[PDB]
Amino acid sequence: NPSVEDEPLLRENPRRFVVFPIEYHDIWQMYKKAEASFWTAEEVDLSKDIQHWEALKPDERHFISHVLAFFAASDGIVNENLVERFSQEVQVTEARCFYGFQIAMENIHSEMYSLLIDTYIKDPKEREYLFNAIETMPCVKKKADWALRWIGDKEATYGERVVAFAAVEGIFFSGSFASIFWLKKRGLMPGLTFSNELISRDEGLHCDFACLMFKHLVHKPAEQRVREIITNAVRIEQEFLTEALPVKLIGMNCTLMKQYIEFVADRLMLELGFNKIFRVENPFDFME
Amino acid sequence: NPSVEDEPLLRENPRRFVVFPIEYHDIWQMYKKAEASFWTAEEVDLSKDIQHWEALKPDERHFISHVLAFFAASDGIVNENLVERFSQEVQVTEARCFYGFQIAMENIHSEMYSLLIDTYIKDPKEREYLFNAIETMPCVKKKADWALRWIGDKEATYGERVVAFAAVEGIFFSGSFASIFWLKKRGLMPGLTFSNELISRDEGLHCDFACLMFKHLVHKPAEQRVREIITNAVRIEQEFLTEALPVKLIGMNCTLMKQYIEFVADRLMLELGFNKIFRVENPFDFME
Ligand SMILES: [Fe+3]
Ligand SMILES: [Fe+3]
Repeated sequence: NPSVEDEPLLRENPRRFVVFPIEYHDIWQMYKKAEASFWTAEEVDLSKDIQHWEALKPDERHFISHVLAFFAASDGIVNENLVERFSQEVQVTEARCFYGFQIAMENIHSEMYSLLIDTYIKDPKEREYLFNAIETMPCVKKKADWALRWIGDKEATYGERVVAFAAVEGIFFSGSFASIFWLKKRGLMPGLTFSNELISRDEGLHCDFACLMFKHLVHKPAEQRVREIITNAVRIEQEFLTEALPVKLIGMNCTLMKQYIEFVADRLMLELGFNKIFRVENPFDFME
Repeated sequence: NPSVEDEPLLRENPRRFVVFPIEYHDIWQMYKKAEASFWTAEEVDLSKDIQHWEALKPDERHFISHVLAFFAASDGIVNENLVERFSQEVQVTEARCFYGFQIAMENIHSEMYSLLIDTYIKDPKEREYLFNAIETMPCVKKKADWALRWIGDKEATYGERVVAFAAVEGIFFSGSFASIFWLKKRGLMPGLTFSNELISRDEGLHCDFACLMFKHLVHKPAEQRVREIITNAVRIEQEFLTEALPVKLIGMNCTLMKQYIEFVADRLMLELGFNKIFRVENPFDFME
């Protein structure tokens, strides 16, 4: 261990776990905002959607199917990290609440996606292929592997891993969410899009929380280190969206995608308290 | 480590964390029942209650105040254990869902109680005394200490600790819940009782889940070991309810209390698959 004695969030010292003397109001209120957005997979009517899945072009189906599987697996990764690391490391109560609520929510997202997949792909053969994306889908490896390094990185700091998970939930998902909102614009798959609105909003909040934790950190990574972790993730997201699973497939412009990722990165950088990196405008009218 | 390779729930092997191929339907459905009972402290109108607190005899207030504080602290203990042990140890997904939902719920119970306390005890001086029951209230030490041993008991098995936590949530809370339902019968403190109905129902479910996990265990403690852990807890509960914080205080018969604890213990024993221990009838008409 380092200088954890110096970190308020980490100093192995609440000597607490009695919840009402509320010390951190900014953290609390985030939990409250979480708690208030609760929802269940059950609240999403997937009943029309099979028709739509039907009236879709193949390319549109390959795309979607792959994204669903990419999200299915990623949520899994997110949760594991929270479970075995974040929620263990952080000592401040308010933060424990938020992370415990986030885990419950990841599980619900995991279920929603599973349902989408099961509802669209009647062929259990496929089903499996997709459930096992980490071991099947190369298009999801890098990303999965990048994120997995951080869980196993036992030499690095919380400040570093917090930034990384914020890149995972906010950068690794950005393109995909955006692609889904694209479909909505085009009037397709209501169930897929309606859920997407819920999920994306949860993830946003999960990103804001991470930036807040970052703020409560004393010893954080140097601004160069942060740029590099962000940058690395941006690149990886761009590649997935234009090469591995090109947005062309649902009629999107790969170039504007690439630029939105960057816009997304710069917003995060600002939330973390740094200058922007790329200085690009948001290209999607609808993502505003 | 033992023979974890042999335990389905523990064998460090889901090689999973992809949630939809559902293996354990009994576990799943418990999670679903949990998920469906969600509620927030906010849903409880504590608005009339100050009057009641008023129209109460002192003895009734001492009692209640102490119980609230005892519950406030215990919930804290429950959660810590889940957080740092149960949810880490158990590998089966369905179980991870249930435990992650349980933690979110403990946190909400922790908040409800805090609120009760804050709503009844205007004197922040007191407030504190109660928030710090573990270090102040001797009437809550033994119990707290008994439960804490299990979190730190690093030589004992999951089978043993699961039984113990089931004794904590089901035995250590039984009397108290019962005392609160007694007040309801007598028409007093609606807010305290209404919440109590919610909480008690959650705890019940948390007990049933533990019995289910016990069932999925291969290598469990010998029936004598289980009797002894249960027995130990029964005794301790009886003592708290008749000596430390006597139910006389709210006009209850200490003798019938003692017998209900035992009735409560035997029900748990049966749920765990063993014979009853005490063979007493349930003495409370209203707890039926
Ligand atoms: Fe998430
Ligand atoms: Fe509980």
